[PDB]
Amino acid sequence: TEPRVLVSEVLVRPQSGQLTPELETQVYNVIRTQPGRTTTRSQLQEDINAIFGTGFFSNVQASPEDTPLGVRVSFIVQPNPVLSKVEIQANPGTNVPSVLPQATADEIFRAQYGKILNLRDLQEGIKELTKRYQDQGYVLANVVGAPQVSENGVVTLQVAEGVVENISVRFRNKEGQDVNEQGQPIRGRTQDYIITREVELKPGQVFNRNTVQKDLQRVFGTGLFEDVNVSLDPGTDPTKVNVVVNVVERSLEHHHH
Repeated sequence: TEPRVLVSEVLVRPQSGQLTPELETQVYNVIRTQPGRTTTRSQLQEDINAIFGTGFFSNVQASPEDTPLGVRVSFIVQPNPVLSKVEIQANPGTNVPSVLPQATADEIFRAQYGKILNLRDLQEGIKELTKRYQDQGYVLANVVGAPQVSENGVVTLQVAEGVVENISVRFRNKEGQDVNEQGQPIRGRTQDYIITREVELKPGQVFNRNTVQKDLQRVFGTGLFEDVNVSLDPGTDPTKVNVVVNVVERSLEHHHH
């Protein structure tokens, strides 16, 4: 149980600078603190979050001051700067450049340029971005952390694109298992090299499922296996991935059909 108090007045102020009439309105749309209604700290916290959630602010505060008619609650808000540009920072810190053209950030975010940074609109664009990656089969591609915002108005998106750390080969049976029905570990009559030399993917490249599927087709093209697929594990470095090429060796019966 926490104290409940009657609200006297509500005001909305800039923390610093001035506050456009439009932002002021944004704040009054989403708050529920109201002259004549009681509030508690919890309800003020809910209003602060509603304010953040509009997307236009970098800090938000509620300062209440006691008066004979009740508390006068001031929401003190700091608007976001205007968006100069959205910068994409690929595969940090690794020498792997973006697998993506540089006109991409600007292609996606520009219609937002020269205006107050709205984290709602930013995220709708990050959504278009991650879709560029996937459309090109970079299926692991992923914005990491939260967007960093400069006084200048420059958003830095970190993107972990799917850098591969290790590739290995694992033999199973048709059933999916890696021990035989007597508990012995399955291993290969085929040397690892016969598989990996058919695979273009290497540690240090960004995982691409179209490229990797072609690799799998090419391993399969050797005639040596019944099944070929790839599976992924998170890396020792968790930004990265480990790739496993899983292979079911061809039975003498399978060669006969």
